[PDB]
Amino acid sequence: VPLSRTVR
Amino acid sequence: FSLNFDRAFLPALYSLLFLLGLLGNGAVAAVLLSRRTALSSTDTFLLHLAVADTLLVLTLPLWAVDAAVQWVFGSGLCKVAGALFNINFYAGALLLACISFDRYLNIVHATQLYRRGPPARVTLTCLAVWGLCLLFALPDFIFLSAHHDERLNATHCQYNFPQVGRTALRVLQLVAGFLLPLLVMAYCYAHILAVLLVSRGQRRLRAMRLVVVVVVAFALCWTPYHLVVLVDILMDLGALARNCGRESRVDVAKSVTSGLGYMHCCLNPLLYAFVGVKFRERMWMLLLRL
Amino acid sequence: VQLVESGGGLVQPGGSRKLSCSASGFAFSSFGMHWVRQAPEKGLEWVAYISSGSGTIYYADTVKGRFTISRDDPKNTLFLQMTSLRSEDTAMYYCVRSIYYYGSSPFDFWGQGTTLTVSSSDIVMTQATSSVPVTPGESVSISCRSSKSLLHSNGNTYLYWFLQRPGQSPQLLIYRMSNLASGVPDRFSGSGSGTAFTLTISRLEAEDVGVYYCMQHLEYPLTFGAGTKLEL
Amino acid sequence: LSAEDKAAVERSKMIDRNLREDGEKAAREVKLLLLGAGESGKSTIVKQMKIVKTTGIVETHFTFKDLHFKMFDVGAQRSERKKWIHCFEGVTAIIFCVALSDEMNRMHESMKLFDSICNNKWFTDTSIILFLNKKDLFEEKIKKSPLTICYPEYAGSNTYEEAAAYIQCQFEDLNKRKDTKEIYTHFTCSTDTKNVQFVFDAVTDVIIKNNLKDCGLF
Amino acid sequence: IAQARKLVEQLKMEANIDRIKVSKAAADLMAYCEAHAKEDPLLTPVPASENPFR
Amino acid sequence: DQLRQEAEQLKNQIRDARKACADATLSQITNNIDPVGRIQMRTRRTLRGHLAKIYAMHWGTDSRLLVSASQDGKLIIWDSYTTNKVHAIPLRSSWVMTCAYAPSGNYVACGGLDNICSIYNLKTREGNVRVSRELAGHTGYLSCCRFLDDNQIVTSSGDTTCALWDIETGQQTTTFTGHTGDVMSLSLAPDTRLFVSGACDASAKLWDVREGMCRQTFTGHESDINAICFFPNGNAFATGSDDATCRLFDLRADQELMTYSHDNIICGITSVSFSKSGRLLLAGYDDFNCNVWDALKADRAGVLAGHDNRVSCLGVTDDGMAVATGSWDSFLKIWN
Ligand SMILES: CC(C)CCC[C@@H](C)[C@H]1CC[C@H]2[C@@H]3CC=C4C[C@@H](O)CC[C@]4(C)[C@H]3CC[C@]12C
Repeated sequence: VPLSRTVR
Repeated sequence: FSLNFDRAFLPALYSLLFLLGLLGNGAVAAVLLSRRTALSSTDTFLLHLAVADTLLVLTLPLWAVDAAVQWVFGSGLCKVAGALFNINFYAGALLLACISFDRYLNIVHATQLYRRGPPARVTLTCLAVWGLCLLFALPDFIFLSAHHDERLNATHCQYNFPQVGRTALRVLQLVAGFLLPLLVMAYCYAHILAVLLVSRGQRRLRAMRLVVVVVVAFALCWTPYHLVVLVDILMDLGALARNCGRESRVDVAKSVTSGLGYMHCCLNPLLYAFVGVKFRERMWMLLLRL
Repeated sequence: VQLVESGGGLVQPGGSRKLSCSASGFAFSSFGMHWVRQAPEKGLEWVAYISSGSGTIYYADTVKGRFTISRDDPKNTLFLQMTSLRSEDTAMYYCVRSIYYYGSSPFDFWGQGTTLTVSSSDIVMTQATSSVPVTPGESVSISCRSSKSLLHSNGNTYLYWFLQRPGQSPQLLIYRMSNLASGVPDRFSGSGSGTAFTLTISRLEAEDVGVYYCMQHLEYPLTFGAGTKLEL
Repeated sequence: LSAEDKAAVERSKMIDRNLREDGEKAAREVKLLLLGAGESGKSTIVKQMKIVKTTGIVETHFTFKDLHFKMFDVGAQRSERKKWIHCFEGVTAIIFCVALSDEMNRMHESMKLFDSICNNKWFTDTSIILFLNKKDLFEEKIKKSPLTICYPEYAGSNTYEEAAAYIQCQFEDLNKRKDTKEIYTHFTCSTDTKNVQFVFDAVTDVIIKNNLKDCGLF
Repeated sequence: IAQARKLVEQLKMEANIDRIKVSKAAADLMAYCEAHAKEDPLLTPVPASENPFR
Repeated sequence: DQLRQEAEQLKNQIRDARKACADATLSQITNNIDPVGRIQMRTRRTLRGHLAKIYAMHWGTDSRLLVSASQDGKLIIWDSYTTNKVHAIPLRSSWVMTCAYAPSGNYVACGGLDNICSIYNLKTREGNVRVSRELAGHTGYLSCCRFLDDNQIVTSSGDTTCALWDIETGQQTTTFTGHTGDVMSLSLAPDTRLFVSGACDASAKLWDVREGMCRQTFTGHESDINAICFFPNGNAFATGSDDATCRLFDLRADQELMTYSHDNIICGITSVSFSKSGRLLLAGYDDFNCNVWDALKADRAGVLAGHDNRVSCLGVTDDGMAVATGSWDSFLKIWN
């Protein structure tokens, strides 16, 4: 939930 | 843009969430635990919810530090922190649902539960909820590890497993942790409101106000993040071309909505415990001792 | 108050049997129950124990695995099921009651015993003397010795003195080495220290003859040791 | 550590389990404290129950809709009321019986007793169920003699309905803590089960309010 | 009315007690308190070796 | 009439006679002695298991076992050294406000709003406690019952009378009358020859067990007396009442000796007990804690706090090793 996805 | 917004937002907001959540859910835990004797079902559920919230906003700083620059905590710490955060989130949702169901039992079926109430259903329900939480959070242990998407440093905590599984996990999180609390709370509190409105009294008005406030607060606070995560997980698939700026705006929205969610979690015990007269009297009695 | 046992008789080796102990006249649910065995022309030997409410069950080492003790509270009965009976199980079995709290007197009442014949232990208590020729006008001293200090850290010494009259079942004379049992004449007395204990009879009568046994209750194996005989 | 003290601990644990079971069984009962002034209609109310050595307290056991009710009658104590009233601090409700047909100002004494009981420092958050007995005799008396003899401060006619309502409100307004506790008022009727149904309804409402206070709400 | 006679008789009987000076009773109480001062575990706590409660 | 004036004159003569013996005061005599230090007592054991208000308690003669009575219809016998429940007797009537332990330990007694004193036999061949006797004849609630010699028992009730029974026959051997209000407590002399009863009329009476005769009457309180306790010497006693004051009287001087009161205390006293040497005075109040007074200096030596409700029962062991206190929060605490 706090991951702050590394997407792009 | 998304990285700069994250670095500007997450640290300070997460530190504020740290301090406020620990303060609230430590005060509630101290008040409830000291006079552990003669604890009602709602009090036990509130204690477990306070413990879960404490653990969640205590592990949150471990990624507040991460979001700034880098990560040197290792794969094992990433696994442990992620899985325990997932456990705490699912525990909060399911414990709110259980509190709603217990209030429904106590108010609607007052006589039957008075004369036919099981003596150990509370512990069984709490253990089942926690076990279910571990069950939902185990894939984070067994699948996620520290990744190495390193064009230039980074590589903090992200998963290393295909996109289909990411969509499945996001769908599961949404479905359970939103639909189950939403439906259970809505049904139980609607029946509670009907029963109270049929009856006549003086504290019934306070009961309706508190029930409406609780339902509205939970729904409004957890609507945005689940809505945006559903939007992203359904939208990246085939809904639109997924242009460049969308990723930045949706990441900023996810960050702020997660912040709103954590704000709801830390606001939980003020809305649940401190409003009751019994809890306030118990807290005053404990404070007079010291 | 009475305990009546049944189920004895002749059994072929390697068979099975079940002894029943029916209790009348007391609250059966509050008493732990012991099964004890006495071989023909030999001393007593502890066999099994079941607590109140069937909480803890203890067996003797020589009978572990093939014996099973159980209790039925609504019917007020105690079962001992023996399987794979051997040639050293031929004896007479006693059903003993014992209740444990502060100041209680366990092993107070004994059953009548049933004779079962088969066709075809860290603490050792020793009674050096076997038989004492005694006249019915003097005082007797019977000595018991232990391989371990029976005194515990709470100040309680766990030694029990029992008397078995000829043709009857043993009765508790003294419990915890100093306290006289209920309905026992004051002429009996007990004393001792740690590992050496003594039972004193001031003046014997026709009812003071028989075999005297000294049991321990510190470690649960509950050894007995051969008794001392008083006659004439 | 323990040689046969373990067996004593096991016995203590069994006793603890028995005590817990007995307490749980006793917590599923409704305890009602029955009070009145000079045994005015108490026997008539008692006789509606459905199912000799001690003359200090009276026990009454009955069951309605499978719910178990216990009523304690302390009308033969004759001692100081403040010396034993605190024993009944945890009763679910107080059933107060008042005879409508009431002279040595018996109604005034009933009102004084009601005021003393309702405002007691022990009986806060405890509901009172009021039973106005003997309505037919009250009707006959008010038809024969005006209520003004007992109540010269009355500014109404001699009809039964308005006089009964006036008595009801002058009994209900003696409760100073109008918010904390409620008073359920009923007129005793010759019907067999109506009184029991009213008592059951009042007890159900009291249980609902207690659960509301205990389950965190309010 | 006989209760008045009973009360008068009781008071008359009570008025025949050999009283003792308050100083003497005070001295006796002080002497008893001082004599048994060493035998009071509450006044003088005992070492934990022989204290039954821990 | 012709006798009321005589009674008033007799009362005046009594007052004048008892005034002439008050040459000095105990405080002005004992202010030359060393004050006792700040008495700090620690809770060694907490006995849980009662599910309602604990209304009375009593120590055994061996000072190891105690008996406690609760309003949930339970008598519990605790082994205080290990906090083990030796016995749990269920009472017929849940309304019990007193309990007693026999000096020999064979019997216990209970009583309450049912006006009946139940005597239970502990040592039975059947292995369970059975009610040996049910003494009846009082017309009021039992307030205090004390065993005398394991065969006779003294009881007090709200019918303003005390009684001395015979257990084998169940009949009142003697009846003590003379109190005006309800008798709230009694305490036997150490030699079990006399006893003192405090009533709701703010008066204490010294009864002689033989002949059923009253020796002396002590007044001075302003409210009903709730507790009483003999001095260990047997020549004095102390009474607590609802006016938040303790009074120490002496039998020989036949008048008041000391008063223990504080400006910060306004709540009444529910229980009073002495110490082994008589130097300390334990008093339980309604402000949820107990106070340890210096019986010879009338100053507070200590405060025992830790109970969440009114302290209802209080006792001191025969050897003075510990103090047991029980309140309305269903908890007993041992202090050392
Ligand atoms: C990855 C690591 C952190 C494992 C996660 C498991 C932790 C976070 C969970 C699993 C089961 C949980 C416990 C279950 C039950 C109780 C009893 C309650 O009265 C206090 C909280 C407490 C003690 C919980 C604390 C948190 C807990 C220990």
